Amino acid sequence: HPVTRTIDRIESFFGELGFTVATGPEIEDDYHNFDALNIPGHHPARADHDTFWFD
Amino acid sequence: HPVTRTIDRIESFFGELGFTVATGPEIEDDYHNFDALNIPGHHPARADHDTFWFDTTRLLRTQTSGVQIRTMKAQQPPIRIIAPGRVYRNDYDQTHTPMFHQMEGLIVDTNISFTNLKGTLHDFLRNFFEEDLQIRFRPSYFPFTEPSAEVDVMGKNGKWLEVLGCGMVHPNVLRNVGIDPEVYSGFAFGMGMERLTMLRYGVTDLRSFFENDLRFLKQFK
Amino acid sequence: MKFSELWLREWVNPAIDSDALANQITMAGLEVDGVEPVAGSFHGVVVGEVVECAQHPNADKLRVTKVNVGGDRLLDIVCGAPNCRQGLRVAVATIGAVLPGDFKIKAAKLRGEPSEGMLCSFSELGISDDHSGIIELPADAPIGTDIREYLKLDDNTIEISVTPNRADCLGIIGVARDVAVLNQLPLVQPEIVPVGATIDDTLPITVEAPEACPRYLGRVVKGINVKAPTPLWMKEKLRRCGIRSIDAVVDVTNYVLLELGQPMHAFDKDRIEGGIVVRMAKEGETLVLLDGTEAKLNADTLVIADHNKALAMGGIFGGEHSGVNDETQNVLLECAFFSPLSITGRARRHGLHTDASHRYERGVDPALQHKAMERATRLLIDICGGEAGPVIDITNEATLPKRATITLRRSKLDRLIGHHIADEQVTDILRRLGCEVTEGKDEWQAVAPSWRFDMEIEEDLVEEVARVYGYNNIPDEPVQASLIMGTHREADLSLKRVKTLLNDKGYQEVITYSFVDPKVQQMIHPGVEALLLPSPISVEMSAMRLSLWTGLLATVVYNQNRQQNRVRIFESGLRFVPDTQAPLGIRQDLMLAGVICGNRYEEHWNLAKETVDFYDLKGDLESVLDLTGKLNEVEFRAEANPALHPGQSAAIYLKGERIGFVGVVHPELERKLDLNGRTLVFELEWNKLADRVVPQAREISRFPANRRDIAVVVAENVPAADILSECKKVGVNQVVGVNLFDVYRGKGVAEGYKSLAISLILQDTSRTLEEEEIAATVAKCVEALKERFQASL
Amino acid sequence: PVQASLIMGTHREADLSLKRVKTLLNDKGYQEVITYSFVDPKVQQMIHPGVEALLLPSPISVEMSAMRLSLWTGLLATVVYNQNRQQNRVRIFESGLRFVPDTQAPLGIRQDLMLAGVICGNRYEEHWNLAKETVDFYDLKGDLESVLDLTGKLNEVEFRAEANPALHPGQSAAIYLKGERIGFVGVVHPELERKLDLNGRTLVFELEWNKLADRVVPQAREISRFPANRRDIAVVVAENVPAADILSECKKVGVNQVVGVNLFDVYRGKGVAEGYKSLAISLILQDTSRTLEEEEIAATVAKCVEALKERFQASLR
Ligand SMILES: C[C@@H](CC1CCCCC1)NCc1ccccc1O
Ligand SMILES: [Mg+2]
Repeated sequence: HPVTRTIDRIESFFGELGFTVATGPEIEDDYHNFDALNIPGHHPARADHDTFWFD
Repeated sequence: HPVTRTIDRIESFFGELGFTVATGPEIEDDYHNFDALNIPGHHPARADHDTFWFDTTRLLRTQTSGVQIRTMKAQQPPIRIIAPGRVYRNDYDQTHTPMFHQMEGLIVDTNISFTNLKGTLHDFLRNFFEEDLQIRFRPSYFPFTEPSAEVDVMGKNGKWLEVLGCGMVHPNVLRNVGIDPEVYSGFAFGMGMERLTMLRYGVTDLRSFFENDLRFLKQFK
Repeated sequence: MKFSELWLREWVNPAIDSDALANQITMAGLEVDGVEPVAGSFHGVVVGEVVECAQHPNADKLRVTKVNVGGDRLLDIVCGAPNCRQGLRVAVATIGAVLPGDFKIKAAKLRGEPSEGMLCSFSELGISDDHSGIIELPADAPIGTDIREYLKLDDNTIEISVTPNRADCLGIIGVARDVAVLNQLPLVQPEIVPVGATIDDTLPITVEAPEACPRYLGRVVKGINVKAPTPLWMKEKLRRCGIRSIDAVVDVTNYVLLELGQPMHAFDKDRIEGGIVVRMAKEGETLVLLDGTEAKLNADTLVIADHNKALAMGGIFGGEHSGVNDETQNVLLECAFFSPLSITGRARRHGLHTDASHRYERGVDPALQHKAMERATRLLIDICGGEAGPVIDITNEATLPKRATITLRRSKLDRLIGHHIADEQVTDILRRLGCEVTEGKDEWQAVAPSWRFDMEIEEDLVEEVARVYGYNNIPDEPVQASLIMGTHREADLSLKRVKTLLNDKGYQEVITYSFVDPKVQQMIHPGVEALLLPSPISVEMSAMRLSLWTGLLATVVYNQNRQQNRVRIFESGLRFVPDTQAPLGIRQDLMLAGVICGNRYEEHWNLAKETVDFYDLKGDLESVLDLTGKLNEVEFRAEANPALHPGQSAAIYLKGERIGFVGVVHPELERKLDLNGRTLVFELEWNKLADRVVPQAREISRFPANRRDIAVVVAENVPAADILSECKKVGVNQVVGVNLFDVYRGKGVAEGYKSLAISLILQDTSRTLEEEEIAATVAKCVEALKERFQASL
Repeated sequence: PVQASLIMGTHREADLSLKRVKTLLNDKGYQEVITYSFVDPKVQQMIHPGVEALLLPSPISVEMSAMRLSLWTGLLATVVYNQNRQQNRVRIFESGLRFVPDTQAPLGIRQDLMLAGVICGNRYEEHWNLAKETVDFYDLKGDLESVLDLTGKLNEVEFRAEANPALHPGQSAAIYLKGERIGFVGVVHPELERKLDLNGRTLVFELEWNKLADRVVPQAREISRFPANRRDIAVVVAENVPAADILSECKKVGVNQVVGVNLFDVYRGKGVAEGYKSLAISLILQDTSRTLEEEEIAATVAKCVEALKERFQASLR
């Protein structure tokens, strides 16, 4: 896929500098997507991102 | 080929550290193979070197040093290259073939020390054999490095096994490629791919690598 | 370098066993290659004396013997050695002893006479290859004592590799001095007192080349017994260092070489005409060496000569005439320091390699000649008798090398090592090595000792400090450096990516030797001169390969000789083609080559056995070339090649440049190489396809496309790809796809003609097409095949 | 530029790169595809009926309101998309997460990385020397065996016939590695193929990636310098007896000498009773220390035939 070519190129650029690739789940909780990023519940980023919530 | 497996793993180990792969011709002149490495014409490790000569200047290289010398002459530090390739020596036994593969590394920067040589190669050996294995650094001699060292891995039979050679680049080598040894320093290393491949996968006869029996090669898919 | 561990322990005896001492020597930089026992394994052999010796009454060449071993009574021993006689001190393997090979000594009769043990040779004890007679011990040998204790047979010979920097470690003293430094022990040295002269005999010695010989020491010994036997203690130390005993005069000079590292030589003084002339040779001088052969010397070679003829090669080899012989009674001892640069290379020029040349070309201590001369003088007269004259000292202080004065900076030491070693430890290490050290502000000024030839610059002292402090006592630290990205090119095609595709098409990578057999390469590439090795490992590996086909075709024959008919392999590597316009007159191009043979697949329940053909390998090659994105610009033209089937071979062209070949191996070449069957090879110049096209997004039509099939009959010798290329080129932007799906020739088409069924796909990016413009375009395409080719049907 | 340390990090040779598997799939004629993680629950219900998927309250649309339970809804929508543009032959794969509601999983949803794909149409494009034949089950399995062979554990892979509502029950298999279920493969059920408006027979697969993200590190084995011997056997079994299990039993029974077991023919017709089949199997025998003679060769071949008798009630012909 064209975007896969882009990801692979960027990974090789930073891999030479010692950057390790890390991955994780796509359904996340409140803490890891916002709270731990200095984005409290009363912060507009929880709506400026226009997030898909399940609950 | 199992030797290719080994070369690829080592290139990925040092590629994450910013080491660039560089290749060059296998037939060289006595300058890039000896003189540039602080090996004069009267030096013992030259006539008594099991070298294949075509005439008084052209030879089959005994190391991949030609590309490393040319790279240093063409740019100032920082230098961070590894140089794989085939090399040639006259011996031929159960543990020696007239042709084999060598992986040589070179880094040149402002404050490169012997402590960096130990840590880098200790990291490499731990990754290559995938265990917290016993290694040791041992005094040795090469005309192109000072201090010089060989590193051994504790063999499975209780004896130390020489795995590679290394050292801090000799100031003469830096000088004749236009690098100031009072400002820059660096370490280099060299290792045989057949030896490391035998220890890694349990190959007991070095000649199997070049007989190319499809039953030997198919084990390494 | 071999040496005796016990002999080394006479100079330095650290409280540690043999395995650890040998490890310590290896960790000094003198890697031990082996440790071997001095004698075989046995017990029950003791010192005895031959009290009575008489003729064996029933065997002509045997003797019956009474032997005293310090027991209750004398032993009856039968001996057949020729040297057995009364009064001899011998090694006695008593009853119950076990000799090497589990050879138990039992009381028995030999030709009717009782024998309660046996008298031993060195060979029977596993000491040496000497089986000419029984061992003869010194007259004061202690009766009853274990010969293992008396002869010190619990000892090892240690073999070390000495790199050319450690010129000081080619003798007992030099190896022991380094071991003592590593153990922080002093060195115990023998008392070598000078031999006072009792006569005034000398001879004129003049040096014409004081640069090559800054110091020559001559000394005369009058009235020696060259037939005097070498004492057993000297024979053993020589043997345990790998040197066998020859005669007493050569044995003493070899002993001082082993002990002090100083080579020495003995001339027959009566065969010296006039005096000694230490000079360069004349261009073309002739000398008969000690091995009987003649040497034609050059003017750059130093010689020891007299007033008429040359006598020896200085510090390399002795001549046949002037050496010691059976009639010699007066000798001239030589003990010189030769300049390493004046000796190096001369021994190899004449195929020579001696203990003296090896040490002189690396560097012998220029403050060692006097002590070594006095050592040889006393040892010679104590063995062979005679009287010594005064020492003839010809020393040139101008050319005598000077000890180096080196400045070691704290900044350089900490920077190169990366670990701070205390000031007192640095100066202590340098002094124990023999340096005169004066401390300064963050600096050491060191004068290197006379024996070290590897102490010229600052880095040499860094290594000495580091190796004695301990490499493994230095910690690990990661490199600090800038995180700067390299320069990347998305247009680069990786060779590893190509190897992966070949793997995914059923190809196994092989690696073959770069020098091949010219007998078989001349079969594959006849007439093409290859670069030959003058000194190859064998004639079958003497020609640098002009292609990869010689190695690949030898590999399939190898595997086919081992019950494997189907082999599909590739290889990447350089070819070596003589080229006057290339660097070093030889062009080295990186090639990618391979070969397939046998059936397309292994035996399979749903696939039928079919032999591989040209379009199988071509399909794999098109998969490789498609990685560049330039497959549209590739041409397979039929072209002659002596190794290939003329009707099934093609040159590969990319943008009008020949980049490789492919085809079936010619059937006669298949015969000569003993190939099992049809074999197909290829080879590509790698750098010509290491570049690929970076994609650029083009607009896609949202309007449907139309397909029209045509059947064109053309001449049999017309390449179908040119017809397909004409439909794609002559057609405008309407036709977007041209594909061939059938090739017919037979009942329906004339002989020498073929029908090509081609599908033409038409489409426009802005509108939809109708039958009017569509049929007018396939009519335009088929009319283009009228003049350039033939009509349709 | 940043001034920092140069440390290698920890590598594992036993890892299997997902990018390496993608490269193999490309080299087998597959195009990579990336589809939306939320799909139309109507379509996904046709593929996984009765399975409740995690739904998005307030989605971008109703057709993108259900987290995908597999990658087949997006894949099958992609081939239909291309087939509406005059492209019958579609060979695509995708890697991505599946979302299966699970109370024992974090956040009540289990998120697994999957590798799925689908093929349809002719085996090849129109070619002057390649036969026009529609792709079948053993084409897709051949590509899957190519993928699984990169692990070095292909000798431990099993294709068991297993029912899946989306697949033809007679041409569908659950894939197992060392006894562990790793995926599913088969032709789409004709009723599901009639729905979605698929052009003809289509083959789908899906593999749980982390189950096969490991590969065997090679250990060199000695090669015999002595010649090998081939002995073929004809084995008649009931039709429902999987041929791979006869092969697996032969390899397991002859370990010391039998260095090769391969099926080269399977016959069911005139000469074999109806409901039965004959399997032609080649047994290659070799020893590292000697050449084998007819007595030992026959003994080992008989040992394998008796094991097939005990386990499968097979008969030799
Ligand atoms: C021959 C050198 C050539 C390089 C050395 C210094 C800089 C120029 C290139 N190979 C790397 C190497 C290093 C240490 C010990 C053995 C060894 O093989
Ligand atoms: Mg040194």
